[PDB]
Amino acid sequence: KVTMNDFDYLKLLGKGTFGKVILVREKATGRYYAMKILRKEVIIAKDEVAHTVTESRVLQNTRHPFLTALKYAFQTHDRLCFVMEYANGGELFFHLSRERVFTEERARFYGAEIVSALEYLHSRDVVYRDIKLENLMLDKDGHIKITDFGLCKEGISDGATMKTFCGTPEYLAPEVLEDNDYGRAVDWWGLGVVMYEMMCGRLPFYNQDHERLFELILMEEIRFPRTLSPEAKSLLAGLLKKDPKQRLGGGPSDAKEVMEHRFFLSINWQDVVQKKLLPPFKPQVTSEVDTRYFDDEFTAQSITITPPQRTHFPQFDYSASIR
Amino acid sequence: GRPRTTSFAE
Ligand SMILES: NC[C@@H](NC(=O)c1ccc(-c2ccnc3[nH]ccc23)s1)c1ccccc1
Repeated sequence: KVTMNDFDYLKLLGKGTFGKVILVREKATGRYYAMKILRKEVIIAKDEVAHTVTESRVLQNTRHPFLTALKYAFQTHDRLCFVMEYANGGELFFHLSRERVFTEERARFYGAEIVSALEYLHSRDVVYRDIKLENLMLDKDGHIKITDFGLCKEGISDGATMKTFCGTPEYLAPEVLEDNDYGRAVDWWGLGVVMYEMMCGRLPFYNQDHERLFELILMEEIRFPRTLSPEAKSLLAGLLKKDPKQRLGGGPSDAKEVMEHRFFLSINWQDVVQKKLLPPFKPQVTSEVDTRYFDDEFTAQSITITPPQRTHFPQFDYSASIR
Repeated sequence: GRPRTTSFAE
């Protein structure tokens, strides 16, 4: 069994209510990884055990260039640990906040790699349901890596629906803000919101009051900068169609509709999956312990441990080499 | 630059 003391704990990359993510070094190999450490006490209290099991199961059963890879899933008496390959390039949220806006060419690169990832998950009957800038990381080469599969739903084939009110408030599709069920097209709405942010430098709808936010998502008409290209306006308008039936990617062919849109005219999609598209930005990391593309808010904090049977989480533990 | 968002469920 793998344990806490098999790793050195170097720098805090993320922190929140569920737990934290730390850059670690595996003592045996000397190799670096990102370890998401979640408190079982919190997961049980919030009644989110099913989501933690789903995340591990999706990570175990997925392999794609633009999805994060699980090395070890292990647990202690009160903690759940995901050991994952370290994306040194940081979040897309970090980079877009720094640069304010991307060019249409750079957004097209990131958009294509996300579409490739979403086609993969959808062909595997998985709906991701949490596309956003914080969940999109960059690897050392500058390629996209989707992280955090906690809100995934499995077994969702052509036209199957979901009931859980979940996601992130700012990225919720209009149909999720209505009663009853919704389809896998919510992922293409999410793609639309991130694409909108990359090219327009803001969320298409924002208010800190969720009441006002959800009214904007349901009722408000999106706007575009005058100088945005016609194909970019058409793509965003297609992805952000409030009716999922009339949304780009909402038809039976799914990602095909999005891939065949005139905005991606210049893209060969077999080259996308083959990592043959040239990244417009290459992370300037000097070492492996270099965390320049993460917030000082987190990386400046001193690493510490928390002072607090069959408290086991079944169907969680895993090794990439054993399976 | 918007504030960090948080995921949620039910
Ligand atoms: N809900 C937000 C969530 N933040 C994350 O998921 C991550 C932060 C930093 C990550 C990372 C960095 C480098 N390489 C990476 N490879 C795989 C991940 C990753 S992932 C979170 C979860 C739990 C507690 C707090 C925050």
